[PDB]
Amino acid sequence: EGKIDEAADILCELQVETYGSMEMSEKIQFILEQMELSILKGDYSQATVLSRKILKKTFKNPKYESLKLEYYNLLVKISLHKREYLEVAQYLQEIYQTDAIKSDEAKWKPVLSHIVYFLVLSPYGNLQNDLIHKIQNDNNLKKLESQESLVKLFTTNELMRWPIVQKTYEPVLNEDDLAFGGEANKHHWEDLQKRVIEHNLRVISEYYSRITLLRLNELLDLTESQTETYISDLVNQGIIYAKVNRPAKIVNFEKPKNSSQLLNEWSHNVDELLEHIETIGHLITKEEIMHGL
Amino acid sequence: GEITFDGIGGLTEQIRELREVIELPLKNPEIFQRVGIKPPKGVLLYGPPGTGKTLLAKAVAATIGANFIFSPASGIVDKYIGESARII
Amino acid sequence: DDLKAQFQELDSKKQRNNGSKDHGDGILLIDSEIARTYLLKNDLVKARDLLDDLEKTLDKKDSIPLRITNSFYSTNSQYFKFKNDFNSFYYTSLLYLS
Amino acid sequence: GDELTRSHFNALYDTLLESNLCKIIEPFECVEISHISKIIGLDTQQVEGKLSQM
Repeated sequence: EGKIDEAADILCELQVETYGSMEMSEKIQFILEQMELSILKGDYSQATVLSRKILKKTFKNPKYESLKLEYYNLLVKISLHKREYLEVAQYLQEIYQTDAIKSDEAKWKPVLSHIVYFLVLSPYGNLQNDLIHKIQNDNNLKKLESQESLVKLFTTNELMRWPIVQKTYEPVLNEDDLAFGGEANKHHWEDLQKRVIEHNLRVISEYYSRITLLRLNELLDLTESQTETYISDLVNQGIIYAKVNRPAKIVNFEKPKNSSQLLNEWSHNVDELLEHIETIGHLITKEEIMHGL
Repeated sequence: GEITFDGIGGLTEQIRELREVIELPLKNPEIFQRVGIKPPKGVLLYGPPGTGKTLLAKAVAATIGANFIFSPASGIVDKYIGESARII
Repeated sequence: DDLKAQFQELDSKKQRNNGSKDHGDGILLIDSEIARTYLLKNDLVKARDLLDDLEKTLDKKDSIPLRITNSFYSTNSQYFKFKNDFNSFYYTSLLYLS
Repeated sequence: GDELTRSHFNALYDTLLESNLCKIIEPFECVEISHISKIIGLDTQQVEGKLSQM
């Protein structure tokens, strides 16, 4: 009949009154039913509370065939409205190593291509290096290696081919199928350019000592006002530490080192030389067998 | 086993009083957690003598089977130095 | 297929660690020959699927001589040859030559 | 519309101004004073007076 609020109001008072976690297959249905009505109602905060209660109960309980049906949608739908990509790759990776009866040996492999792409939209992470050594990522779909080849380009990024791909090839970028399904061209590209700019700015802080403002406009392909916009935002977030020098038209990316910090690494260098001397000391006697032969 | 639920008959109205404070929380403690009430700890038995108040203790020991401890009032009163406080 | 691993080859006989050098059994050698059978004939999709079980077996169980390593490097030498990556093929050929 | 709470926002004019300068000083020092007045939208003498106050 096209009634949203009328169906949610009768089930709203029940969600707390359902069960003491006695039933198994039945408890999964009622808790995940209100999450479908809350999303259609226009509020994702109501389904967030229910998501924390059902996750801790099923943590030690194995998921059957009638369970994982709704865990492929309601879990990743809440993070869509929140626009937080750090949690998107967490639920998609958690369903990998499970029993995986619904996970195909063919159709599910291209889904991993989106998971690797979702780490780009997120502020890096600890899950990037884990997908490099995966066996299924190096075979079958060639786009698995294409998104993986971009992972090795994080530190080496010159931004030469990045605007080329963004203007030409967008298989997983503006068109989603097996993960998000797609929304709009401006939704995925809003945070896309923000991360690609952040890819070079993180390398500069860890590599380049200082760069002129005229050179930053050639790489990032921005103007004078747009260049300092993304740079100043990363400083307030406690990520990139850089001192922009306007009169010299440069930016100082070298972090200041105190007198104690310079002498700190000097103590490690002295202890390091004693490690090499210790290594060479035991290699003389070891290699002496071949000399005295 | 000697006295059972059949020998304590006639107290049926007062027998369900103990089943709620003993049999109910031990068999299904989660019921009190759903409503939010706290499980009752102590239970007082009073009345005229000879009504079977002692038989309520023997009837539970021969049915539930849990380990029980009989604590008479005059058994813990042994005194040397602060002895009754230690026995409790 | 008539032999495979630990069917007809294993009754009273001990484990010589496949066929790498001199005498040996057919347990781990046939699994290595099948990996190179589809590698030099069919595509590389079915070749690596059975190659990972051979690589994990070598890392879990090995022997003193290098006879098994050279036979294992010979399988990977033909795997990276048909691919477009010459960096992994370069390091693979160094272990095979040694 | 409330005159009781109006005195608070009048005091926040200098507080939020000093808070807005925190976003301007994000690239540490070596910034142009004239470039600061263009972002905040105030006179040069008005900005130089507030910077010396902090």
